[PDB]
Formats: sequence, C-alpha cells, structure tokens
Amino acid sequence: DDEETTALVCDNGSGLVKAGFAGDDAPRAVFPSIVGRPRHQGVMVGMGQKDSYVGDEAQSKRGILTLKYPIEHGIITNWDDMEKIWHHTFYNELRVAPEEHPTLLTEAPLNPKANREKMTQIMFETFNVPAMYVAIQAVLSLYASGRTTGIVLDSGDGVTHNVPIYEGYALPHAIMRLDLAGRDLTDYLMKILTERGYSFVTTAEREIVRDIKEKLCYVALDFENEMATAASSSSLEKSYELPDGQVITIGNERFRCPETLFQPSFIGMESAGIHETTYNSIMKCDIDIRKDLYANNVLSGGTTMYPGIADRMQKEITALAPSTMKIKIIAPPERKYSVWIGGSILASLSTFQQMWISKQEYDEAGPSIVHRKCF
Amino acid sequence: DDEETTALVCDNGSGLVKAGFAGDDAPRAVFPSIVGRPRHQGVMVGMGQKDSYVGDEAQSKRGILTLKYPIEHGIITNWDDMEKIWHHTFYNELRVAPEEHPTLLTEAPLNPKANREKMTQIMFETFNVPAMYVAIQAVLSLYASGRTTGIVLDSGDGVTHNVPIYEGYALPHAIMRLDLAGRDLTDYLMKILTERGYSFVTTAEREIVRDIKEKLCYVALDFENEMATAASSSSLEKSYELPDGQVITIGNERFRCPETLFQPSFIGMESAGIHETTYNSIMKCDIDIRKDLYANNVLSGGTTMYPGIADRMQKEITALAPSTMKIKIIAPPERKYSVWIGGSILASLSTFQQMWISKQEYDEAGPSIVHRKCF
Amino acid sequence: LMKILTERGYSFVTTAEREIVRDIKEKLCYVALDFENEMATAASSSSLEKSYELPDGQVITIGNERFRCPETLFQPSFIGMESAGIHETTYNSIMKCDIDIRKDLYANNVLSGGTTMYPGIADRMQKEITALAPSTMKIKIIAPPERKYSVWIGGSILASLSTFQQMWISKQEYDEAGPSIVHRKCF
Amino acid sequence: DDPIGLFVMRPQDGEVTVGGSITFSARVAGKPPVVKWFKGKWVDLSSKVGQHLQLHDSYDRASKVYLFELHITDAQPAFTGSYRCEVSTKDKFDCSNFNLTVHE
Amino acid sequence: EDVWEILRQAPPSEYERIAFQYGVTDLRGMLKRLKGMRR
Amino acid sequence: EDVWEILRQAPPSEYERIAFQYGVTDLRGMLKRLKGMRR
Amino acid sequence: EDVWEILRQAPPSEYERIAFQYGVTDLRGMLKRLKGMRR
Repeated sequence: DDEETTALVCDNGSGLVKAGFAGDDAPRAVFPSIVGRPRHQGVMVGMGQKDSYVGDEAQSKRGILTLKYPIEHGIITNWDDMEKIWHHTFYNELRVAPEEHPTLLTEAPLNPKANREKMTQIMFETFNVPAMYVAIQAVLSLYASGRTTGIVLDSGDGVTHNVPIYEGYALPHAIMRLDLAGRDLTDYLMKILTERGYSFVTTAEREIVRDIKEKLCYVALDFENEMATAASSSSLEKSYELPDGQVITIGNERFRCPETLFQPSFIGMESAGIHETTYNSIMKCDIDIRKDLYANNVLSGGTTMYPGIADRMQKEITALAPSTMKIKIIAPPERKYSVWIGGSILASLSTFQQMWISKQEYDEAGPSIVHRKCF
Repeated sequence: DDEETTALVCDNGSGLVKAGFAGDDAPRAVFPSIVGRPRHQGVMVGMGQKDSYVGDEAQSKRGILTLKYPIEHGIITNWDDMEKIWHHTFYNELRVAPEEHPTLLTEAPLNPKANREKMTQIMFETFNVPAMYVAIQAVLSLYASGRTTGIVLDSGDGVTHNVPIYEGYALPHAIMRLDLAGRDLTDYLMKILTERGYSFVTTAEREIVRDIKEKLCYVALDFENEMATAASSSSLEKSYELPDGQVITIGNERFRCPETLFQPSFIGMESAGIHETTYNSIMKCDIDIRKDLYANNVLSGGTTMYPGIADRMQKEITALAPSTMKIKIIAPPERKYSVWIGGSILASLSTFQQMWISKQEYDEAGPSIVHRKCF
Repeated sequence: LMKILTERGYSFVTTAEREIVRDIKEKLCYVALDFENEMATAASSSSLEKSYELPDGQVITIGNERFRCPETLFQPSFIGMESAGIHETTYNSIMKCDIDIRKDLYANNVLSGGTTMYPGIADRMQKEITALAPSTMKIKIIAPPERKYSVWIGGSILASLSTFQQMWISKQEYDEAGPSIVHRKCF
Repeated sequence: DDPIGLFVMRPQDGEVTVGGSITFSARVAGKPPVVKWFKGKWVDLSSKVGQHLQLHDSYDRASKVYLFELHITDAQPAFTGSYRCEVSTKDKFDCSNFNLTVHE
Repeated sequence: EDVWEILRQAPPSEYERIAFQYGVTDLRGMLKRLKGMRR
Repeated sequence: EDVWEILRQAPPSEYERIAFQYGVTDLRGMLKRLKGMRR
Repeated sequence: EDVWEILRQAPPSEYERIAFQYGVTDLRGMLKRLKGMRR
C-alpha cells in the first residue's frame, strides 16, 4: 500500500535479533535469541500456553520455559527455531510480509557456507521477500564505522572480532575473532558469585546475572593496585537488589568479570586479551597503517560498554605501541545499533540494489549462487 | 673411551632439532623445537611435573603445556630455551658431553651475526666441545645435493630458499628465501577448516593439523579444472579420524593448503610462488647456467614432500622456460635428512677439520672471530 | 523416595523416618541399566516386588522404587531439577577437556561416592557415554567399592606424605596473617 | 511390487497421514552406493534431516545387504512432496524419485 | 562545516571522500538522513 | 610385578612415575604402606 | 659402474670430478661410506 519497498534491515544481534528498515533510524525489533521449554505441565484448563513463544515474551515465561539460542556460538545449531523466530519478527513485531520488502542479512565471518545457503533459500520460500542480501555483521558495523580505514574491535552483542580496515580496505588475514561473549563473562560471574556464597545456575538466573553485568559490572583500568583497592575499598562493596527482591551484594566481581577478556586465564582460555589481538593484527598491518589504526582504533560491541574500555585499550597499546605514534580507539556509545545503522545504510544505499539476493538468481543457481561474486 | 672424536652433526631442522655424528647415517636426534607451559596447576602431590621438558616429551604434555619455538621464524627469539634444548639433546638423546666431540652448526642465511656469535661462545663454555663449526643449512643440503652445479629449492622443515649453485658455485645475489613454512600452510588450514565448520586453534590442535598436512594434504598439478574436479570429486571427499577420535572430514583443502606457495594471495602474501622465484633466480643466473639448473633443479625440504611437487615445478617452468632447454627438478624423498647427511659429510670430511671453531680461536678473537674468513 | 512411597500408601516424613528410608536406599534401592523396557519389566516383574521389614517391624513392600529412586541423577525431571544427568555432566566436561584427553578420561572415568554404590552405576556410565562417545575411543569408568574411604585414604596419604609437612596450617602463619593467610598460596 | 533398481527395498510413495512416521527404505543388497536425498533440485534434504527426517543406514555381511531407511516422525504437509535417494556405487548410479504425501 | 553544502555539491559518489575527509564517517549517516529525505 | 623393587629403587619422588606407570594409582597406597612402615 | 674402482683410483680429492662425473652427487656419500669405513 505504498511505493516500491523498504529493504528489511534485520539484525540478529548476537544475543538479540533486531531490525528496522532501510533508512530506518532505530531497529524496531530487539529481543532475546532464546527458545524456552516449560517442564511440569500443571494440568491447566484451556490453552494459550505456548511451548516456544520465546521471542520477547518468553522471558515473561522465564523459569518454567528454558533457554535456546540457535546461533548459540554465533552458530545456528537449529533453524526452525530461528525460522519461527523470524516469523515472530515479521508477523508480530515486524508483523510484515517478507515477500515485498528487501532485506540485507547480518552475519559474522567463520560461518560454513550452507548456513547461509539454507537461510537464504528458505528466506525466499517461506518469505518470498522481493529479494534478500547478506552482509557480515562485522562489515556492517564497519560501514557503521564510516572510518573506512582502521580496524574495528567488534565485541558486541555476544561477538568478538578485530576488523582491520583502510578506506574500506580490511585484511582478513589479520582479522580475528575472540570467542568471548558477554555470556562468557556471565559464566565466570556465575562461577564466582555462586562459589562465593551463592546458588546461581538457572536460565533466568543467568538472565539476572547478565543484567547485573550490563548494569553494574565494570572494570578498573589497573588491576594489582586496583586489587589492593579492592582489598578494602568499601565504595565498590555494594549489594544490588536481587530481582527476587534480595539485594545481591557486590564487590570485586563487578570488574573482575569482564577484564579477563585481556586474560582468559580467568576463563582459563588459551587465548590472549582483546588488546594484543588488536596489536598483533596491527603489526600484521602494513608498516604505517599502524597510525591509521591509532586514529581508527574503533571499538565495537555494546556489551563491552563497560568503563575504561578504551581506557585500557589505549593504556596497553601504549604499553606496546611506540609513543612515536598517537593512538585513538574509536567506540560510539551506540555500538549495538551501529551495526544495524550501517546495514540500514548499505541496504538503504540506493546506488546498491544490484547486490540483493533475487529469488531468480538463486533459482537458476540454487543457493550455491550466493557464494561467488555475491553474498 | 674411544679414539679422537666424532664431530657432532647437530641439526635444528627448522621445525625439529636433529642430529647424529660425523659419518653417521641417521640423525639420532629428531624432535620438536617448542617450549611448553601448563596453565592451571592442579595442586598435585609430589613433583616431576616439569615446566619445560618440551624436547620430545612435552607433546605428551600437549594442551596444558603451550608451544615455543626459539627460532620461531628461523629466528631464535630466545636461547636458554634453545640452550636447555641442546642440553636435553646432548644429555638425554645425545646424552653426550659436548666437550669432547666436535660439531658443525646448521644455519640458514639472513641471520644477524650475533645470533651465531652468542650460540658459538656459549657452545664453547656451556659445552666446551673440542671445537664447533657452523654451516648454512642451505649449503649443508647443497653438498647434501652433491650436484655442485644448479640451484636447490630448500622448502624444508619450515624453511624456504632458492640455492643457485654451480659445481659448488652459488650466487647469493640470485639467492632468496620464501617466508613460507609448513607452519604457514598449517595456518591457512586452520583458517579454512575452522571457518568451514571447525573450532581449531589450540597448540596441539595445530599439532594435529600439521600432522594432517604431512599425512594427507597434497596438491593437484592443476587448479581450475582441478577446481571443477573438486566441485564434485567424491574421492577426495574423505574424512580423517580426528585424533580426539573424531574423523575430520576432508575435501578440497588437502591440496588447497600447500599450493598457495605459488600464490600467497591465499596467504595474501605480496610474495610470488616458489617456482618463479626459481625462474627469476635462474634468469639472474648466467646465460647458459640455465640448462645447468634444468638438470639441477634440486628441490629440498620434506614438508614439501607433497604430491606433484616437481609435477608443477616442471610444468610451470616449462610454462616459462624455453622448451629449447630441458628441465629437471631434483628432490630426493629424504630431503629432511639430506641436509643432515651433507653436514655429516662435510664435518665428517676429514680433509676439513681445519675449519672447526676452536675454543682458542674464539678466545683470542672472542666470538667476532667467527665472522671473517670463518663461520 | 519419601515422596513416592508416602503418596503410594505411606506416611513417611519423620527425621528417623528419613533415617529408615536412607537405610532402605543404601541397602536395597538400586537402578537397572535401562528404563523403558526396564519399565515394562517393572510392569509385572514380581522378583523386584519385594517388601522389606520396616524397622518398626513392619515389612515395607518394595517395587519399582528401589531403582526409580536414584536413576533420576540422570534425569532431575524426577527431582524436577533443571540440571542434567551425571553422565552428560561428565561428557560435556570431557568435551571441554582437550582434544585427546578424552581417551585419558575413558581410561580414567573414575567414579567416586559410596551412596552411588548402587548397581549398574558404571553400567550406565559406560552405556550412555558410549551413546555419546565415539566408539573410536574406548571408555572405562573407575570406581572402587571403597569410595567413602578413598577420600579419607588419599587424605591420609597426602597428610601422611612426609615430604609435604611444609603445607600444614601453622598457628603462627595464621597468627601473623590471621586467617586470611589461608587463602593465597595456601589452603 | 514396484520395479527395483538397486532398490531391493524402495523408499515408498508415501501417501502418509499427518503424523504418520513413515520409513522410506532402500534395503538393498550392497563400493556401497551413497544416497542422495532430494526434494527440489538446488535443494538438499540433509539440511532438513531432523527428528522428523531420520535415517537408519547399515550394511549386512550375512546377506551383503545395506539399509537406507528414513523414518519420518511428525509427518507434515510442508514435507508432503517429492524425495530422492540417488545412490551410487564406486561405479554405478541409481536415480528414481519417490513420494511423500503427508495427508490430512 | 560546509560539509552539508560541499557534500550536496560533492561529486555524486565521492561524498565518500568529502564526508570522510571532513570527519563524517557517517557519510553513512549523511546519506541516511539524505535518504530519510530521499527514501 | 617388580613394582616393589622398582619403586624401592625408583627415583625418590618419581615413584610417582613408576607406581602410576605399573598401574599403581596407589602410589598413594604404595607409600602409605611404606609409611605404616616409615611412620 | 667402475666408479668404485675409479674413485678408489681417482685422484685423491678429485673424487669430486669422478663421482660427480659418473652421477655420484653423493661423492658426499661415496666418501661417507668410505668414512664409515675410514672413520
């Protein structure tokens, strides 16, 4: 009931799937990437008691309904889950027919192709959108950065990569992921608080804890003197209302959760901090890109929204970088949407509709088409 | 408890350090050039849990113990590591006193001198061998070739050079390295398989992958028609037992790993394939050496043991060489040992003991002695 | 157990009532490897259908419970627990373990805990791992009968480990560092 | 009954009902041929092999027989349609399609 | 700034160069507002 | 077995390696009996 | 071959020329076996 169409700017933020339209300004879709299973079935008159309306209601059904990401590790283990996830989107919150609105498709690297293959065709059949398109979440924050040169540090919804760039020019060779997810930090948090006097395992228990991180948990630039600070610093020593109604007390954790992203010893991970992943990347970069980086040290990823994020970023680079060069990490507050924003852009980039995944193109070349000279 | 001595034919094969004696026939020493660090320290009664017995045991300790080459890039970043590496040798597998057995010393070009300076003195002090000597790994495969004329293509343990020669006569000007290491191929393999559906980063994970290459990964002469072959060729489409016990499936990689040595685009390297490094070298060679090369197109380097190695070698030279001339690349199966073999030879060359690095000579001239008129 | 037997015709809540019931488990309650065919078995299997003298003097009859008590350790649905069975806690652990530790596990699949003394304990242990493990690898869970004491035994050992008295918590050490001493570089 | 290629058993022409867990079976004396599940041409079925699209596949020495079988749980009209087991030895190939009509 | 006028008068696509020259990493945004205008 | 003689002649602490090599997860026990002897 | 006899009777060092003439790039090896003999 309008003009040609608006591309669908649908963005499965590694934790939440989100979305607006091309040229949109706010992803009108935002909500958990989980599926939920009650256990008991009190015989209950009548119905309306969905097994799997997780979408954005099921956390209302938290507890009895369990949790399921399909793309659990940024890895869609299952898809009908995610399928009806979409339908939920496009029919309750998108409440919109795919068939007539294009869409670009958010994706991080490292995917085996058939993931997209399948998602693609099924999105044409179940969806018959006018045409789709896919785009690396990473790249989609990249333009989303608009500093076409420099790396970006995508530690976002639950994701992590380094994205060296250079007026749009990025080196995949130097490009990397950090398996870390804010979910991961979640984990160690459960570890600590529970062992520290708490019994905190349950799905929405994880819900509360993630809330805890994203509201209060932080990091201090330093650690060891910042450890002594912790040794008696009462200010931190703050209890926060457990959403039961308890007031979950908090101290050194608030920060000792995230910081391990620089020291997976705490996660015990063999990996290395996100800073020196930046630095070894940059060293991989050409000789004097490095100053480009310095100006373009774009962080990305809201869960990383914590305090001092750059504070460290810079301090350690410093600790590693030649003071000769001047560093500057780059992280907008709005890093969640940034990826959505740049995707809006690109898809909304009217000089670019040639790229979208047409039903036909796929039809002649099936899904495999997607791969070469297209994604 | 015997006659004068046997020189020590000690050979840090770019990946493994190896060794026998002068006149020996098999390097009785062979094992990884890594150091290993556990993480956790489960409090564990008693001891015997070495930090750093890597040698040839620590891969038994793989996982918890990490990995460290000193000569990581054919570049000894550290030496006490390599120091006790030697001692391990000369005391567990050499289990032998340096002080009374000479030794020639394997080295690739491109080393800044002090590397050898230090190695030398310390090998006289810590080691007091009757006298040492050093010799370019490259040259040591060269005699090791015995075709004193012609280049050799040393892409070995993890190394890569072209070694134009000519009855012993080689032009360093025309001589070159290819940073490529079988480790490098390892890399791109991890890249691919992991992104292709795998999560393969860990040190011994790299162990398995290198095993994978050296057991199964190959190359097909051609690529593009050999690409179509890949497009459906089921025979390749073979899964190999992942040493967890998994059976890691394999297809186009087996070959799409190494071949990039001719196209670092895949490694993204600015460099050029190993064949045309041969060819531009040869063109640098005098007008009619080139046929010498053709007969003397000696490959070297076991990791290059793959299939078709020469197959391409010749085909592309062809593609470049005048059919006027008749080519013949030269690669024994036993290219690992070849370098050791020729070193055995030279050192074992009794008409040659004058060269060995005497304690005194170094004493009067310190290490700097080594350089002029000696190495 | 209290849940079931009581609702099943019994009024069994009292502290030492719990005493008797725990005795019941540790003397008679078991588990059968399988469940569903082992459920049909239960459907009429009279052999199980055995009453045991209630220590009042009653003889508390017993059937499917004997086993339907413990087995839920693999299915807290029965305890309703959100958790998962003890076997796949082993398995997800092992998968967390390095690539080829897993065979180490297989040989080292050491159970511990006497209350778990029941029958088939490993029987399942292995069967389900199997059901999950690659037959490539060969499994072996490890549980001595004497698992209660085992912990005591190894503690005897360590403490008795005379090459180790350096670790013990000295009055003084605590005195200078109070209790907090305990924590770092000691426990 | 129907003609046999390999298909000593043939994945049937399923006129199932909704919910009819139906086993399309090539129990065939069996290199043993690889099976190729197809609805559509660009379109695989393995990406859809799930609890409702399930397989038992195993050889016999006694009879030289191998079982491809496909139990279909929770039969749905969405999966009403054409399906294929294109099977090939190291030398041969076998192409003949079969039906899933999940009725109701 | 003049980035407004200079991008409106920028060469059609090289708003790239002009926006990202004058700090506008959101040439992305410059066009996306220009698109909310020209959608 | 010889584990007896080989542990008595095992390197002093690496009775660890020898006991646990010859199946003696009770090097624990090997020493604890050796300790009931040497307590 | 006669490379054996001709190298044994080759001029002392120019076993170089004779070995590498008769294909023996392992004059290296010719001497190394002669050395396992003369070590």
